[PDB]
Amino acid sequence: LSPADKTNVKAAWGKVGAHAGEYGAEALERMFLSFPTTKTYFPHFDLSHGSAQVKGHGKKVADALTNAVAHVDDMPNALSALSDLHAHKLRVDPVNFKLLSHCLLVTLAAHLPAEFTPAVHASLDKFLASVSTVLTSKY
Amino acid sequence: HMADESLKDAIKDPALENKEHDIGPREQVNFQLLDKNNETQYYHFFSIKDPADVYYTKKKAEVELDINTASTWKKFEVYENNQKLPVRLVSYSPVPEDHAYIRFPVSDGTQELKIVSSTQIDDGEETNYDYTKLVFAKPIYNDP
Amino acid sequence: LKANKDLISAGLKEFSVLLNQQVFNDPLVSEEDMVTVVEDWMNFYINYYRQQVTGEPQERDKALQELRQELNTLANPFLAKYRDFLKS
Ligand code: HEM
Repeated sequence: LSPADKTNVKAAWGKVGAHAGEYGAEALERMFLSFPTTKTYFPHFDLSHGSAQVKGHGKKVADALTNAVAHVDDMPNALSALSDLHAHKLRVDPVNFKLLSHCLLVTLAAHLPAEFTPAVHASLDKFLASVSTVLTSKY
Repeated sequence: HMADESLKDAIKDPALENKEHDIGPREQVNFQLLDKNNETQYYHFFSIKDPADVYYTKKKAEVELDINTASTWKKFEVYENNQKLPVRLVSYSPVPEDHAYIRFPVSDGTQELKIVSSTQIDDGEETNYDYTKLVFAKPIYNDP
Repeated sequence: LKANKDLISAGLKEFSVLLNQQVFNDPLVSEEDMVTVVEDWMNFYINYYRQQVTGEPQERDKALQELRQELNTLANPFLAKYRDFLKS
């Protein structure tokens, strides 16, 4: 990371603002179309198209990323509690975090094309790359 | 050169490499960073540390504002009832932390204060933030 | 066209920076999924620079055609490099 990258991440995520929960659910849905191996159902979760849990999960992904951006100077500590989550360890395959974070860039750049320059794109790519490795550090 | 004019160049001064800024009696006060339409000023919310330390003196309380990614921050003017306050650098944590600590005096019973500021990454596009309201959890009061 | 020519040069340079910053740690993504990721990047660069390029409709279209081809020359070695890493 760097001062330029950190500044790009705040500006990009700042312009997202209240629509972060919507893109979090959208990025999760985009992952299944682009990567069909990722799409797998499990008993205690609702993965329908207009699901309440998928929308609820989008807010949880948004609030986690919002916390990560708020404490971007020490990201590992901010996401240490989330990295021990049992739901992820049991249900989610380690690779899918890199695939979801990739699809979030595709979602964010789609909804915010003007502010998303190649410099900002690479800044969020590096930022979202580190968040994937932090959450998959435990397994 | 000044803290108000350009934080980019204000932190170039090596005298404030890791200078002390934690001496004397202080107070923890939370705040909220809003914008023109009373919405959350997100970039500032991420940038400024909440709560802020309010250090006491013999005349007026000095509010310390910890601003991260100081290498990209340029303009940072603070006003009290549309009156510009004397902002200055008291310390600065260098890269990779890049936190800039600035202080400014505030009169008794003060809570709301606007911030006219901007940011710039090296020689690039300057992003202006013409209005950002800062509201503390309580009105600031200096001890005797 | 000069304006478009210089804008392609910056686009290729900015794209090369994106490829260089990639870390190949575990858990690694598959060859099929990495091809999709590269296409998503190239499409983003096409989307952005399509707004930046100027001139006549055919001059902008020919500029974006050269950009898409120029990006593939940087992408194909990256995908081939990743295949040699993945097999080991
Ligand atoms: C990097 C992107 C992701 C982030 C930031 C994220 C974040 C979160 C958070 C904060 C929670 C709530 C944990 C708590 O209670 O504190 C959660 C729960 C959960 N997540 Fe994720 N997640 C991500 C990706 C995924 C993926 C790809 C899947 C796979 C489908 C997934 C499946 C789940 C499940 C099944 C739960 C349990 C929710 C419940 O029933 O309480 N997550 N996630």
